[PDB]
Amino acid sequence: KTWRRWHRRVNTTQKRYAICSALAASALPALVMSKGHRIEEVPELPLVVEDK
Amino acid sequence: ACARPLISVYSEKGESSGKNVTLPAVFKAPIRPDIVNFVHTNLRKNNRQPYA
Amino acid sequence: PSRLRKTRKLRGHVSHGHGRIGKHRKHPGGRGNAGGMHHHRINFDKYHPGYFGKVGMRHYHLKRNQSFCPTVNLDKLWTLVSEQTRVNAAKNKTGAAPIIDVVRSGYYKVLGKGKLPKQPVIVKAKFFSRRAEEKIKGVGGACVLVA
Amino acid sequence: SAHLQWMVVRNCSSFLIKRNKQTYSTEPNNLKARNSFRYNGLIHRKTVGVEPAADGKGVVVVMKRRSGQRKPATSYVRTTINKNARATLSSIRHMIRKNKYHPDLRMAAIRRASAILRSQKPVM
Amino acid sequence: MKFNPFVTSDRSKNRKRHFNAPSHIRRKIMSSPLSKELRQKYNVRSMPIRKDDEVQVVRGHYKGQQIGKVVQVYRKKYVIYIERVQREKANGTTVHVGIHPSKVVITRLKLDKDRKKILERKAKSRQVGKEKGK
Amino acid sequence: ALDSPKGRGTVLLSGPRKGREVYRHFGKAPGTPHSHTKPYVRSKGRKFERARGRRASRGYKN
Amino acid sequence: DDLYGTWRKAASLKSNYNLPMHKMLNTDLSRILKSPEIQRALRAPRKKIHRR
RNA sequence: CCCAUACCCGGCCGUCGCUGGCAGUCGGCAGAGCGAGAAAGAGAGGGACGCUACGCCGCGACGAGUAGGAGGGC
RNA sequence: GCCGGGCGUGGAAUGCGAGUGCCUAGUGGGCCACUUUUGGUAAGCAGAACUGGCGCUGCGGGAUGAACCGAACGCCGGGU
RNA sequence: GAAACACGGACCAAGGAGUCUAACACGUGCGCGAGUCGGGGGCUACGAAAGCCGCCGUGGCGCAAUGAAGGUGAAGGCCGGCCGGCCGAGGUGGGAUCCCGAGGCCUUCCAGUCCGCCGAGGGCGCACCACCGGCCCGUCUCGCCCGCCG
RNA sequence: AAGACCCACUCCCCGGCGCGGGGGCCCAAGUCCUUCUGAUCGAGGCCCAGCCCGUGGACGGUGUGAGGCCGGUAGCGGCCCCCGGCGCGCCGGGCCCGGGUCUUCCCGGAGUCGGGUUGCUUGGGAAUGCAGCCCAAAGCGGGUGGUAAACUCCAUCUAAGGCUAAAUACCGGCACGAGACCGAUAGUCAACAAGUACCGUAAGGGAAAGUUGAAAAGAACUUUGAAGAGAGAGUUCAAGAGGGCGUGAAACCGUUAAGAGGUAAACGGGUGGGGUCCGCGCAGUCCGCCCGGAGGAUUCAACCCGGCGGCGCGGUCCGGCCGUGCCGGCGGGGCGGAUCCCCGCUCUCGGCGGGGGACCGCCCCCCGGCCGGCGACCGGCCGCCGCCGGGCGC
Repeated sequence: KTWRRWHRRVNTTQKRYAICSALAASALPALVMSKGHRIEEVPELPLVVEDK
Repeated sequence: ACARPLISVYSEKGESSGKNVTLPAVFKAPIRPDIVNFVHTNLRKNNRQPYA
Repeated sequence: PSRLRKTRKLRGHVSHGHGRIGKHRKHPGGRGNAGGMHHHRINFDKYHPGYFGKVGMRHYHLKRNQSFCPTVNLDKLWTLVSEQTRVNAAKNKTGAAPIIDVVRSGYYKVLGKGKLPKQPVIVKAKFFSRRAEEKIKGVGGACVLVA
Repeated sequence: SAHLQWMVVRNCSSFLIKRNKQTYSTEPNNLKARNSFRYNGLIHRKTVGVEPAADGKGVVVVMKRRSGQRKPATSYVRTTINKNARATLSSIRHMIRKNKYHPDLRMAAIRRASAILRSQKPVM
Repeated sequence: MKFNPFVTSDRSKNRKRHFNAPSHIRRKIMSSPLSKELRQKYNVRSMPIRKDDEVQVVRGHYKGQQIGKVVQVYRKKYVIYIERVQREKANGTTVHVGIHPSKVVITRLKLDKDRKKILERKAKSRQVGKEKGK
Repeated sequence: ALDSPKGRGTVLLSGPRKGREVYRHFGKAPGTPHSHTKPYVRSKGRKFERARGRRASRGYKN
Repeated sequence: DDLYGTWRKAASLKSNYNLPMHKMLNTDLSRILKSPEIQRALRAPRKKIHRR
């Protein structure tokens, strides 16, 4: 049927939790390598470039 | 973390600019793969289109 | 997730977890709350006592807004105002009591469940309980009615 | 932290390959290439890697400097050793033992360097 | 990526519109590139192929440096017949092997009043892309 | 663990384990003599299990 | 630092949000176990195998 | 004197139990131990293997099964 | 009924870690035997009591065999 | 009680049967926690997603029960002369853990300290269980008193 | 409503004329070198621009797999038609209109309401609604005020005449887009000459059925036969794709090869024999260290220079940096707070709303001082140590 429960709702604080855990893992080079990203020559992992 | 490091900003041509930014606090939040996974597999159902 | 359900493990077992003697038939006991007085009598009397019968008067056109009266106990009476007021009241030497208007916070009646800290108050409420008044006076406050 | 990052990649890693009832890790600095906490080449502050030289003659020893930990472009120091067999092993033995640099991996590094040197010699 | 919400990207819809296109749309789909010597002469990339146009086959078994004019444009089969591109049948008669226009480079055009006005327009709007961007 | 590895100088406390609302439904079933056990009702009111099993006026009570 | 805030400063761009708290500060249990404070409080490691 | 899947000894598999053991891989900043019947301190004034700890290892006991229940499935 | 104090050779044998709470499927046709036993001329009949079986269970024996006798089962070698 | 003189089945391939929705209960995992929750509504290719909005928490459930209802609505003790001060949130038994320590822990001999360890005994006792008191609402019995705008 | 009295502008609406949406046509860049293939869109390369475009790397076509071959895609891209829009101006028109105070007049919907009764309906319970029949109104009246009735106060509307956009619904229709859907016994009954063939007097019932190949290049010709059918030849990468032709399973059947055969066959356990292939077995292990004799290098240790790294309890080196640490403040600000003069308003003094300002809290910043870290996070010196390179050493 079409009225199967397709969508799900997650607590807003749990959504915000996951984004904090996602960003915080983007600063660990061992976790980004393990994701397969070829980043062995990036100067610094939390890569920041000027607003230009 | 007790002390947060000082991330360096890079110019558009690769070399390190003089400007530095303090590493934001969010990058020290707890890493929760079970939460990131739970939020992902539930929020990813919300873009589904019904079939019957 | 059907891959975790029990039916995935029951593939290959004939009766599918419902036994061979007493087959899984359609409605062996009746549908819904049937037999509440006849063959499910024991269940209804052992787990839902008072289910059958009439008790009390009928109120035809009931409007819940008339009987609306949210209550608050004295234990958390001080949680309605900010902590800055509660500390400036004890720090104050004049003896001026702060005013705690509960109907502004969202309650009507004040019940005297907890113990109060020893410092005067002025509780503005719509109703009071006898113990709630007696405790407020004992601390040194006053009960101010409003409509 | 080391123990924290292990609890994240011990099962979910792109370098992990599990098949034929065996588990392997193909990450760059994992000597013995097994999915383990000791031999993992990304988790720790001090890591030792031994890979064959680019020219095909000799081995490359890769130590992980301790200063820049989140700077991957400068984290690893690579030195090439193209001496005979006995002195090549004697060098990496000193680089690990007399430096107190991850001493639980000296013999594992000597085994790996000995296998790379043995492959590079002319096959008969 | 495409963002126009009214342009489909469905595989089945694009194949249906391709295999059922009317004749005047078949003409457009059966376009061929021009030779390098013609591409900077008219400043035009490609062009729908007419009945009498010199042609080189670039791909397939008949590729080579030979020039041959088209003899017919079999629009129903999405294919063109080039004069010397033929094969021997069993009973000794030859039959024109069909070549797809995309696998064909035009070496000389069949100019006429209607053809020239197309070339200039494809060149006029081409310059707008270089005068608006630069 | 660093300050007190063996737990010396500590007071191990615990929350009220049977404080959950569930334990009011547990025990001897309602409709049993002296079995003050909260029943499962979809709503509380004068006409939700206040009748026959509860009043002496209506049959009996426990 | 304004979308999630530090731990001592709530977020400025969320209504009432602050980073989640850690369940343990020093996650480096390698540096914890071989710390002197613990080693003094340990019995001797019985590591002699007694087969049948 | 003959032999059962019973009993005894041995091998292997699994389960259960010990809520067992192992972070001590403590190395010229070195000293190689906790099998020991007996409440408690080897206390100061160049060197194999290992430890996917959701791992590895050691002892014991045990194993029928329909209806049914649960777990694990590289 | 309350306080306070003093008494431990743990006061028969043998064995064994116990206690406790949730949720809960299937079942609610049974049958057989020793002994006791009711109706019946009797029945491989009908009905009970006690225990053990069969059902849910293979294996050695009774030539054969749901239930008798022995014995209960992971996969094997030796012994008995 | 089936090898049955019980029934279905010649043979092969493909299809073929505990599903979804709602409600409820308990268990479990996660977030927050006397709170919690935007699900409805707004605001800013994938994206019909995601993000945001508390002067969008209306509202739900929870935080208080009891009575048919009018309704009422959750500790006390002492001192001083019904008033004034003080102490002010039960007890008993069993309780994992912690605490104290009578003592007692080797190199040539005693004296001899600090740390660590052990321990008779003695304590504070979590959760929970059993019991005894207490408090709130209904109802009954027995009474004595108080209060004020009518 | 009219009159009187003050007050206030006198400018809108009809009928004609001129000054963004649908359709069409276009717009970037490799068929570049080698090499696979039947065919390349494959593979490799294109340095210093690691080819070229990119606001275009959606998708489809094209002889496998294409950002650059083609159509397209991107663009607040271009051009050309058509439709109404939006005001401006002209003409012919209708167009004299309001507000306030005062006085004097006026004002409402009936076989309807309501009542009885019957039947249906509702959660509506001494009748919520609707309808029939009977009765049948009133005018300080009438209706409602969720328990029948009388009395009495209040409250509340004004029935029995009418119109009215938006938010809302949409398994048909027209036109589009999409999908964690199905993939030819599935998905619509229908991927196809499907509501077709066919069945029934009729109402109605209602199928099965997709795929040669890149391209028909669809097998000329020879030969046997009356012919169907064959044998050659030929086409194609392939006929082991030959017109119901992709792949081509099982049951079943033919044939060839091997084995066997009076308790129907088949089965379990145990061996044996024979086959089938495989081991590429067919003279059987290497790995360290030591000894021996034959050889060969540019060769060891130790020193020298250079670079890099590790560590330092340097007992406490210097300087940065940070603090999910704290204090100090003739500090600076931003907020937060249920902590306490000015302006505005309704009845110069009281009340109200707004704005300060003061205080408290928090955070940020300027400092100063400590505490710690830099092993979730640093530099320079100094020392020790290791490695590498180059010299010597021979």
